[PDB]
Amino acid sequence: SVYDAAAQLTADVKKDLRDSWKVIGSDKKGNGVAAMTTLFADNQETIGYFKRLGDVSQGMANDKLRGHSITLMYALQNFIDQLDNPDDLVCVVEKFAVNHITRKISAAEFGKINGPIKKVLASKNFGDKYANAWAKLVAVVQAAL
Amino acid sequence: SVYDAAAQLTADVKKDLRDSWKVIGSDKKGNGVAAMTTLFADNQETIGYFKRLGDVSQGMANDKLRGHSITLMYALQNFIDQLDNPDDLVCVVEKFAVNHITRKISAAEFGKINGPIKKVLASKNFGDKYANAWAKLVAVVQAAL
Ligand code: HEM
Ligand code: HEM
Repeated sequence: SVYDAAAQLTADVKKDLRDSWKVIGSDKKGNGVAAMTTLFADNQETIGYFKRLGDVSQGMANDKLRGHSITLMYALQNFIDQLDNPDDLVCVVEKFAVNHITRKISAAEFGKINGPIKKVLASKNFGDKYANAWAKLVAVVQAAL
Repeated sequence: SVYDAAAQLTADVKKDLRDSWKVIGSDKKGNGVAAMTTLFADNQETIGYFKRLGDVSQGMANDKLRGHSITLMYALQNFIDQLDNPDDLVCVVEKFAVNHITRKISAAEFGKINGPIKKVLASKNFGDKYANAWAKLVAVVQAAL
């Protein structure tokens, strides 16, 4: 359950999420687009869910993809800001899940974002310990789908 | 259209938006809920769009309403952060409008949020000058609906 998954965010996990976000979240447009382009490159099967975005290979030059990418980063910002209060983190995660559930995005499908995040982190010199921390946060969302 | 509305965001308007957000955005949960409960109190008919939230009379204590309220504030955070680049502001505003268009929320209906925002600003001692600035930001979104 989402309530049990949120309890998995231990002290050190929260600290690593914050320290890495301080860097990653500093360039929401660049890192957001990088995450999406990587998702579409490593998992082409997901492109179907984003038909409204148009030609996703244009990257930064595609206004719709750019708008979506920047916006995606503010959801992560939201999650990070709620780490201090589990009750708030949970209500924000379930709120976030509503539209993804409507789109029939499964926990397994959502988990495909882990790869892209790990690569963005690595490009900023954040290794496996950080990727694992982020996978735990993604797991809270997966529990709500 | 959205670009033209964005043109009404002059240097002084952006300055007042940023200065007031520095305060309003510092308590997203508190001010987000205040805005929503004020919307429901002054325009009860808008509750028709929020059946999923349940008993909105519970206010802050309602987890779904609290989740939505906090999340609403990150959309404004996004807008404020993109003020210095019209190209990014416009793509984020058009991205934001998509789900609201699907919900059949007209520009006139969306405009009902102006009163609640004006009241939230006044609670922090930000007068008409600031309320007018925010109405102009809301107008940019209205142009996309
Ligand atoms: C870290 C992971 C992710 C974050 C933070 C995220 C964030 C968001 C946000 C904030 C929105 C806009 C609000 C909404 O409509 O719900 C959105 C839209 C969307 N998301 Fe997610 N998302 C993530 C991963 C995914 C994945 C893995 C998929 C599909 C495999 C997905 C598919 C969608 C779709 C199709 C839209 C609508 C795109 C459009 O037409 O503009 N998301 N997401
Ligand atoms: C400055 C004003 C507003 C902001 C920043 C805002 C922000 C948001 C955000 C970020 C979401 C979540 C993503 C999505 O599903 O689109 C959302 C959802 C929603 N918004 Fe807006 N919104 C605003 C005003 C309004 C107004 C005035 C209405 C209707 C009178 C409205 C009705 C909705 C509804 C029904 C949802 C889904 C609620 C749920 O079931 O969780 N919004 N809005």
